[PDB]
Amino acid sequence: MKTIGILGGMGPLATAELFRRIVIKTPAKRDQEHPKVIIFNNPQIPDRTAYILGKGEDPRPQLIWTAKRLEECGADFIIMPCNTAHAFVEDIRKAIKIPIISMIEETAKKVKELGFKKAGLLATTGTIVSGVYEKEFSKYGVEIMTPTEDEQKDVMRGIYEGVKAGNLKLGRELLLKTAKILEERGAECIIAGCTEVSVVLKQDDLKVPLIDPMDVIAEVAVKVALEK
Amino acid sequence: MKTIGILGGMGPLATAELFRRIVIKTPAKRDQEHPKVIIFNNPQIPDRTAYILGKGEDPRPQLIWTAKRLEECGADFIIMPCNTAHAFVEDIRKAIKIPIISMIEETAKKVKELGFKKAGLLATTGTIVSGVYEKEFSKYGVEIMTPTEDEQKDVMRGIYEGVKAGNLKLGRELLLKTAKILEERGAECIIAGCTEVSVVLKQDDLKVPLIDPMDVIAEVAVKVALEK
Repeated sequence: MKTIGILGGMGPLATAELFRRIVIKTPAKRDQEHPKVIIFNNPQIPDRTAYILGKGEDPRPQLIWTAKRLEECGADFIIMPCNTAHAFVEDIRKAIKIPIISMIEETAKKVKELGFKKAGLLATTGTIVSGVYEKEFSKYGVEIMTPTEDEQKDVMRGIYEGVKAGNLKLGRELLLKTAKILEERGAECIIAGCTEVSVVLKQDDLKVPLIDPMDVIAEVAVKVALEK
Repeated sequence: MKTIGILGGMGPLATAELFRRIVIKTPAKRDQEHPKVIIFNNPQIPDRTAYILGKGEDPRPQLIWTAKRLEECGADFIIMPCNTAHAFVEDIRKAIKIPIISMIEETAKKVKELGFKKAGLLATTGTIVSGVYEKEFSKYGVEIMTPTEDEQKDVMRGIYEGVKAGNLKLGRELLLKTAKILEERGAECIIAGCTEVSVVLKQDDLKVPLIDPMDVIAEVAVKVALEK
């Protein structure tokens, strides 16, 4: 058995959703068969996007602090429910002894294993600018495709002012329209970069595989926790 | 600001749900305004009901061990997303230094504050046998009303063979029917003793207030974490 450590708070809601998915994706008939999970939800970690752009506070000190605390509290490995935070995965790795399993890298590995060569990405602008998906996917020979700047404004509006704001119709309209556009351009799979995307967008709305990075990391974490 | 500690794993899904509700009930303009939360999800704690009904080992030693680890990790106070575990709340409190806020007692306080004198309880048989709600509600002068033995079997079926199995139609059919029976017998409010109840039973379905203990403890935890 290995204890799953979750470095969260980026944001709180995404952290709670990752935890729920781990539980749902756990094969068990009784409580006692589920893996141990230690979550340190630290919302005070400075905004990742604001820093990426070059004007906000460095989020690495709090990120590293949280990683070290999880280790001290008993985690055997760490996962993070935040795309942009993975831009500092190497910084965090250098400060701790236990490993961090990357949600971005595991998704790239999965995409490669399924044979896809081109992937359409639906995510926040901060995520794209951070380049985390582009970096890891390229390492695995997979080409990333994103919407145009105008279309990206729609993705952002659909995710924030749409889903997150409680306006599902506006979110699904903006996000589904963009998903099919990427498919039209040759995307072999669609990457649901934010949980908000999986809410209003379902596999039944697309002709190509729909991949949710949070499901990928939750599945990897469960496997490692139960098989190691 | 105080760090909320959650002694979980009883069971994993309920722990994840308590966390989500804390986030949902937190007033904030940005992530950084949300309180820190440390969750020690330990599914290996011995079954509570089993010990209650006398066919299982004592869960206190490991409940206490988990609470101590949670305290060591950094929690300023502890809450537990499990009804039966509260049967041992005094044992846990005596063993640790930080406070434990009882979901059962805070619910009893809320019910009295709202002027109810009789409450219909929808929960597991184990919860009823433990008597935690009866003990606390009586302290605050509120009378508890539960289903008959046969109706209680329907409740257990609705929660387990229904909601937990993914069959919401069965879950709702059995739970709504029992809720209405309790209303007919004079229940001034319905206590949703399990998160499963809140999934298929909504306020609009009843002529009396639906009180969810998990929402109550979530609200208290947020208040205490951000107050004074």
